[PDB]
Order: sequence, then C-alpha cells, then structure tokens
Amino acid sequence: KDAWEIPRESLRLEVKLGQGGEVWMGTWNGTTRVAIKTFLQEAQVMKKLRHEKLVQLYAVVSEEPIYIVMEYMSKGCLLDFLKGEMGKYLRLPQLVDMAAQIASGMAYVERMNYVHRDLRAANILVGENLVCKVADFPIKWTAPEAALYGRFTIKSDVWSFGILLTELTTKGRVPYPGMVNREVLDQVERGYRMPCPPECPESLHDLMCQCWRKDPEERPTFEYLQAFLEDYFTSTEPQYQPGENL
Ligand SMILES: */C=C/C(=O)Nc1cccc(-c2c(-c3ccc(N4CCN(C)CC4)cc3)[nH]c3ncn(CC)c(=O)c23)c1
Repeated sequence: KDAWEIPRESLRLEVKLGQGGEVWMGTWNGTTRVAIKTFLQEAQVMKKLRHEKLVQLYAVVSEEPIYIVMEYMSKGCLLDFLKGEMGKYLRLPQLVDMAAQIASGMAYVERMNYVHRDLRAANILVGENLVCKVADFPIKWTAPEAALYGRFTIKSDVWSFGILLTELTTKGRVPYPGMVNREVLDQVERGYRMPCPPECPESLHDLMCQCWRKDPEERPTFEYLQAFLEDYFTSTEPQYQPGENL
C-alpha cells in the first residue's frame, strides 16, 4: 500500500524471542539482522519518528500474516538487563548515561508533539555498549491525571520517566515496594512520593520529585532532563564517589 512495503520472501525468521502475537529474530534480504513482530497503529506512529534513540521501523508487510520489521536490539529489554547478571556491576555513571539516552529519545518525541503513554524499563531496549532505545509505541508508572482522567500528555511521560529513574537506581525493583495498585493511587493522590533510593544522591531524587510535581505544566521538559543527565557528573555531582552498589 505504501513505500514501507517489502516482499515477505525477503525475510527469514530464525529464533523466537517472545510471545503475547510473537517477536522473532531474523535476516532481512541476506545482509541485515532484524526483529520481526508478527496492530498497524504502532507502525504508523513509527513511520513519522526517526531518531537514534528510538527503535527504528524498517519495513512492513500488510498482507496476513502481518509483519513489522524493526531494528534488532541484541540485549533485550532494560528491565531484564538491570535484573540480570549486569545489574550488580552497573554503577551510577552507567545508569545516568542510560537515562540520558532515554531522555534524548523522549526529547525527540516531545519535539514531534507525540506521546508515548507506556514509558518504563520494560519498554526500553538495550543493545551493545549500553545503548538504550525507546520502544513499544501499569498504574505505578502512570501520572495521576492520566490514570484518573485519561489526560495523557508529554508531561505524563515525564512523570513516567521519574518512576523509571527509580528502576534504574534500584536496578530493576518494582516501584512503591510492598504497595498494591489501589494503595499507590490513594497515597499518591494524597501527596505521597517515593523516597530517595539507597545510595542515590539527593540531586537525582530531586530530579525525580520534579518529574512528580502535581501540576503537569511544572514538570520539566525532556530537553531539560536530557541536558541535566548528560552534564550530571560535571555540573551537579563533580565529587561523585562509588558506593557499595551505586
Ligand atoms: C522486558 C522484556 C522484553 O521486552 N522482552 C522482549 C520481548 C520480545 C522481543 C524482545 C526483543 C529483543 C530481545 C533481544 C535479546 C533477547 N535475549 C534473550 C535472553 N538472552 C539471555 C539475552 C538476549 C531477548 C529479546 N530484541 C528486540 N529487538 C527489537 N524488538 C522490537 C522493538 C524487540 O522486541 C526485541 C524483547
């Protein structure tokens, strides 16, 4: 139907990665390794977004079975990355850089006037050299005005980014530990915010709390978050010292 179309025979499905449809690792033509998701709204959104920190759409097959060919991220989702063997070795410099890449991708989304709506570690993908990219275009990750009234905006994504900062600094732990969804909603609406993770510097938790401001228009932009995180160990914590875990 459009210029993202390709012949199905040009794809070779090699390994199954996940289920829900399914996602496969394969080869496009004979030269390019790709991820193949086996619905159109996701592709239509990606067709307009091209950024180094967003999993890139490659091609689409519109005749059933429907395929969505995408960039292959070799290390899986960030959640599983943090929770696996790597987590014990990651320290604050690596986690802040990873968060910086995520904000760079979201800063692009922001400039394009799009909204993600489900930002969290399980929807970031990891590649080689600690490359992180936003993918997959959850009350504990959702801003109150979006969870209660369906007001999803780039500012609800910033709220989500704040929660995702707790995932990074706890290396994959679930937010609001020990609390069920209904208790989080009741407590957050009454003003509760998660405290400073252990070994997390106050300056990073202040950034979290800014993402968690009641008024969505007072939450920082992703442009701001990206610059703050890129500059973090010169402008904000130039005397950082490694701890027991961060
Ligand atoms: C948070 C879990 C998650 O998102 N899993 C997941 C489901 C479906 C597809 C992908 C995926 C992967 C991917 C890469 C590498 C791995 N590994 C399996 C376990 N060994 C130990 C390490 C490597 C699993 C999954 N790569 C992908 N590339 C692109 N996409 C489309 C956006 C993927 O979905 C994807 C992960």
